[PDB]
Amino acid sequence: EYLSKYAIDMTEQARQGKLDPVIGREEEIRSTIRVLARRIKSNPCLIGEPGIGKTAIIEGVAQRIIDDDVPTILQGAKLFSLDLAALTAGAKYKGDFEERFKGVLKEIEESKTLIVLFIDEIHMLMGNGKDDAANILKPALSRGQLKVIGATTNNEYRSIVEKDGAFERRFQKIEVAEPSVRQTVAILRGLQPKYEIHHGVRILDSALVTAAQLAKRYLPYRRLPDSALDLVDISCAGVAVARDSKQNVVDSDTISETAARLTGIPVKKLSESENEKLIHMERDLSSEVVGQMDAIKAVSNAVRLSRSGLANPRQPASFLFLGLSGSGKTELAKKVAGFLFNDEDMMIRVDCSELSEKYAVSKLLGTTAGYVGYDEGGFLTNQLQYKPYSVLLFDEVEKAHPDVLTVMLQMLDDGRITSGQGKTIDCSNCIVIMTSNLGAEFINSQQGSKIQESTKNLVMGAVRQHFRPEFLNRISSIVIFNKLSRKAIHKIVDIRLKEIEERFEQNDKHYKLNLTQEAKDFLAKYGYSDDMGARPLNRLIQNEILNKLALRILKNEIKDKETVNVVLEECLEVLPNHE
Amino acid sequence: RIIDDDVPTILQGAKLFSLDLAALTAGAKYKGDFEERFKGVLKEIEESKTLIVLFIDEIHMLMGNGKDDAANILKPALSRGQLKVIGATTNNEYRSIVEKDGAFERRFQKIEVAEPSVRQTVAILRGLQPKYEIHHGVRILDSALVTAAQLAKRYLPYRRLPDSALDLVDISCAGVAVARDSKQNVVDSDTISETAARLTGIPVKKLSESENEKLIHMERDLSSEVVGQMDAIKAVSNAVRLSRSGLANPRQPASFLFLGLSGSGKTELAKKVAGFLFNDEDMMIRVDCSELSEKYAVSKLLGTTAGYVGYDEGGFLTNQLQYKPYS
Ligand SMILES: Nc1ncnc2c1ncn2[C@@H]1O[C@H](COP(=O)(O)OP(=O)(O)OP(O)(O)=S)[C@@H](O)[C@H]1O
Ligand SMILES: Nc1ncnc2c1ncn2[C@@H]1O[C@H](COP(=O)(O)OP(=O)(O)OP(O)(O)=S)[C@@H](O)[C@H]1O
Ligand SMILES: Nc1ncnc2c1ncn2[C@@H]1O[C@H](COP(=O)(O)OP(=O)(O)OP(O)(O)=S)[C@@H](O)[C@H]1O
Repeated sequence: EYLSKYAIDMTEQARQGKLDPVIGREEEIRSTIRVLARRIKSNPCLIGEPGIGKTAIIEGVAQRIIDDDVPTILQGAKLFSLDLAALTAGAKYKGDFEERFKGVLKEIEESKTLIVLFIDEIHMLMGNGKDDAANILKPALSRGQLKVIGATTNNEYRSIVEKDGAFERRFQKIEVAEPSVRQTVAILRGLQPKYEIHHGVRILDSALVTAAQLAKRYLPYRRLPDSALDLVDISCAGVAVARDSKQNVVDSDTISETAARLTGIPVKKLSESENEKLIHMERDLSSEVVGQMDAIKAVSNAVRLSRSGLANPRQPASFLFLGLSGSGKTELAKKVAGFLFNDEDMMIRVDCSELSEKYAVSKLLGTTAGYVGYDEGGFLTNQLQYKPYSVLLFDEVEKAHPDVLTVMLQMLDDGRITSGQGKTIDCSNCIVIMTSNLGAEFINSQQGSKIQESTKNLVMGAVRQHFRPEFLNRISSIVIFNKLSRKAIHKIVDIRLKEIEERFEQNDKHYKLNLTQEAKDFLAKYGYSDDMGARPLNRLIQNEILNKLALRILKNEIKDKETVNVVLEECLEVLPNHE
Repeated sequence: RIIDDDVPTILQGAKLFSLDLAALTAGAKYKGDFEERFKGVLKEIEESKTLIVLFIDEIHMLMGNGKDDAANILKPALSRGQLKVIGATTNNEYRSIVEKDGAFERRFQKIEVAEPSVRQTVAILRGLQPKYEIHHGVRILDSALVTAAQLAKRYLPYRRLPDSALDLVDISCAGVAVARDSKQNVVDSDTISETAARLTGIPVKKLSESENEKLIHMERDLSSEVVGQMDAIKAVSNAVRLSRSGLANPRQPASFLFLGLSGSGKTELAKKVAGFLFNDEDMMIRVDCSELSEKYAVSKLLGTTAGYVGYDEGGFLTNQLQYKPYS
């Protein structure tokens, strides 16, 4: 009985129970059975992607077999899971494993009721150059009963039959696929007592639902049975630790924290501190963003939609930041990331001046099949696979070549971002920002520092001249970055010096910062041009103030309360010591 | 446990015998003598004088070399009559037993036997401590036993603890007696740490008397020959310094990546390091990374599995590291 030395008697296990319940797979089972009930080519296959119930089906049919819920032909049949050592026990001496394979088929073929094999991984037999290379040992007898149910993913399947050509003329593919979200829940429910027993915890029914929905909207690279079950099992393990520490899987908190840990995506965590969350961010940003509350609100609005689920699952929120050059809109994208992730450097960004029709799409998403370089994902999906929710930033997107600009439509809506190798990324809870200086021409009208009605349409005009309407009409919001003028820049300067103090290495020296009109004007006069915007306010602060005082610090001429003043372009700040 | 009566009386009344080998090889000429040799054993085993349990320490040496009905058939054939047999086999051998016979899997109860932890190992060593002290006429420090088990776990990965720890104890005890009785006790450090190093290599466990003539001179001499790159020399010397006494992480090789202008000594330093470490530059294991393809790149270093043209695995790494632990 060679079979008993290599295979697992699934029937015996089923006879003894020790199997999971099988949920919703009745039709895959019916099809499997129907093929097995055939006169000749009774060789069905369970085919799809990993983690979709392919072996569940077998436990299922094993149970149907035990209970005679099968056709006459199968009523008394038995089933064995083989593979494994059948191909490797014969580690030495030519023809040894071949003899086993044959002996097994002989054992199966003769007399002993109807025996059905289950091949878990038919691709492992493959037919490695045929010429007696394992899989090739079968075909001679595929008509001679020796019924067998196979299993393989579509990639594996396609590889086998393309290279072989006979198996696809001998076997009956049965599509096996992930369940709907509700069906997934039913599955999770069926396995619920298994996990509850092994971990000693309860699972809320709503946790099963959350895991099913979450998996569908969280893990694009894992099929629902495994994906949702892992969310359940991983969560159960976490709960078991809590149980042991001194419980159940909490739909909201166990699963959300587990998910937050596993991947991130702020939306899946959603903090309960509503009094401040999604409120305070505008104030935090206001300090960074002086005057331009309009941009803050535009962003904050999208952030608020993603939280609590108002945002559309397939529409990553996205903005186009138009405006006065030097407006500070890039830092805004980082400061938003600051709030969103408690990480200003979470983002992925692309320098769009590097883009050309000759290569840009591949620089962004990676090259395709047969071409040099497999840096799949290029600048972008290469990184999305690690941080699906990171903020995306397109520096000077206005300079991006129009073809790659068009590819970026995927970020804006119908979020099926793909990779050059024919793979799918899928973005949802991912805020995307693109930048342009087109609004500068209208902001520079100076008709109030705030861009006004009508003039903002002139901006849209400039935008239509550079961006296709196909892009523009799909942006969550197009935001215009206004003139800061003297009032904002006086505040920006006071603020920049403050914010620098807080981050100026250590608070050992401290500042007075009494700029007085002299230094406020220096920074606001020889700095903030409308076309340089705030860029020079920071540069003068660093080039003249932080630098000269730093040099005095290095000489140990400064001990306490540093001040700022000017010579009176010769002003150049030029600050005294503070020893 | 039987003579001490820690065994159910059902079994306690039994006698235990170590069999095989001569049991078969005593005969030769005369076909069937082999069966005649197993046959009266397999009768006397139950003939009034209690039940005798046979011990086949190496079950895997039964079954038959090409089967040949080499009296192995007597076992299954008679196995219904108790005739209890206890045996043993290596994990690897068990696989062979099962595949070769089948019936043995059905007749025997497989039992996994665990490797002890260092803590458990030391307890074992303590039990045997007096045997070695008596056998050699030397004493053993308790910390020495701890050291042997702990040290072995870290520096004898090819040998399981029940043996590795004892090898260090027995070898060390002999080292003490041997030196003594040439033309005392086993010291955790001065005897075992040093003994293991003499056996396995690992200079850091020699607990050398001088980090001047091992580290200091290293920086000087590497600097004497390699001019400039002082930064690198110190980086290596310091990384090496951390391995002293085993302070460095038990799972991480000293490791460097040398970047820089060609002609700056990126490999010359490495040779000089070997020049210091083994007192010989040629003891460095050069890995020809210049020739790599993902389809050969690993295999030439680590070799391949059975069934592939040529086994002689390990071209550059396995074949050297198995013999040179601190290369
Ligand atoms: N009704 C079910 N019965 C048993 N297992 C289930 C069931 N539903 C989901 N599963 C999970 O799926 C696993 C086995 O089912 P599959 O999705 O076929 O996994 P698989 O991909 O067949 O396994 P391989 O060997 O990688 S194909 C189990 O270990 C469970 O975690
Ligand atoms: N309205 C604003 N929004 C954001 N940051 C601002 C604003 N006004 C001033 N800043 C400050 O200006 C600096 C950020 O400037 P950057 O974003 O590098 O310049 P930029 O205008 O983004 O350059 P671009 O976007 O390529 S034209 C920070 O120090 C901000 O605190
Ligand atoms: N700092 C140095 N002091 C003394 N001799 C040196 C020094 N650097 C290099 N040399 C000599 O020049 C060669 C340096 O050899 P290598 O270290 O291989 O050069 P390299 O940079 O390794 O070459 P590659 O291609 O990067 S391996 C040796 O043959 C030494 O004789």
